Amino acid sequence: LESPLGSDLARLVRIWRALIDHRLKPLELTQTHWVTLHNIHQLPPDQSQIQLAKAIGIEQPSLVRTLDQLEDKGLISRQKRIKLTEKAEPLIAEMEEVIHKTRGEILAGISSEEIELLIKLIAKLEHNIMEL
Amino acid sequence: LESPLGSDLARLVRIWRALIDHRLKPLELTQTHWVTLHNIHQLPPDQSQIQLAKAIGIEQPSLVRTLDQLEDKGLISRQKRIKLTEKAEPLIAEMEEVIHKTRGEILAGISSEEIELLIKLIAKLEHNIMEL
Ligand SMILES: O=C(O)c1ccccc1O
Ligand SMILES: O=C(O)c1ccccc1O
Ligand SMILES: O=C(O)c1ccccc1O
Ligand SMILES: O=C(O)c1ccccc1O
Ligand SMILES: O=C(O)c1ccccc1O
Ligand SMILES: O=C(O)c1ccccc1O
Repeated sequence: LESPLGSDLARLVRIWRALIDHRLKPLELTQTHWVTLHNIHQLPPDQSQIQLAKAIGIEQPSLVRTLDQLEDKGLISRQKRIKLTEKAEPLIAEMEEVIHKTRGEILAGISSEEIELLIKLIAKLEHNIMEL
Repeated sequence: LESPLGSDLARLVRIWRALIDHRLKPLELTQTHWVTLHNIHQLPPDQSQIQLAKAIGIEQPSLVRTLDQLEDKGLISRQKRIKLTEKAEPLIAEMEEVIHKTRGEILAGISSEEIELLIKLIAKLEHNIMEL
């Protein structure tokens, strides 16, 4: 088709992130940090590095500086598997609450069956991509 | 809702970009560079800095290093308005061809009326976001 789908989506995702970044600044989480912690939070327990980078859609080595920092601030433990600490729990719970609440306002006036099709479509687009 | 829409989209967009990045590496365009040139290309002629950052969904100062480089390699001219040069034309045309062609393969088996709803939905999501 003619329509610039990938850059429409890429803009949307940038402005949605930027809204969240603003709302989370008091927590002085940077983008990369909350993105990565959120991702850890929505995965099941004990992810390998490799599962995490994949769920994010990035390549490990970029993941590693971000993880190293989080480990430095004691947010995260590794023994290569990944566990949120006791110490990150209040920070996470408040982060997730702002993210959840922002999603409810973003999703306002969009029907569940419309959101359900978006999700199934995202899936197919990604499958095409991975198949290449 | 419960569903992690923003990170689904953010993954999709990361893996779609990464596919394009791979395909464009022979041209040794970096991500930021092709993203920005593509954006310039799909806009009407002579954008201000400000229109460009907005179409991308970023804030000007990040835009500026990238533009400075492009101007250094003679891809781009400014007099604060922005014009692709004569010299960038073959590079652009080949870039756009790879992007266009990648979109056709990504969009395979998805109906036009389904792609048309995605586009209208992206629009509404962004409007909610800007309204905040
Ligand atoms: O601008 C982007 O980030 C982008 C991402 C995927 C496809 C096309 C694009 O312009
Ligand atoms: O792009 C990155 O470097 C990155 C690193 C960690 C988490 C999310 C990210 O996009
Ligand atoms: O909607 C707001 O005003 C807001 C501000 C910060 C965090 C979550 C929010 O909903
Ligand atoms: O992971 C992201 O980049 C992201 C972007 C917007 C909303 C939620 C997210 O996790
Ligand atoms: O995030 C950036 O710094 C950036 C800069 C120029 C173009 C696209 C971008 O995402
Ligand atoms: O599909 C491919 O093999 C390909 C490779 C590079 C550029 C555009 C493409 O379609």
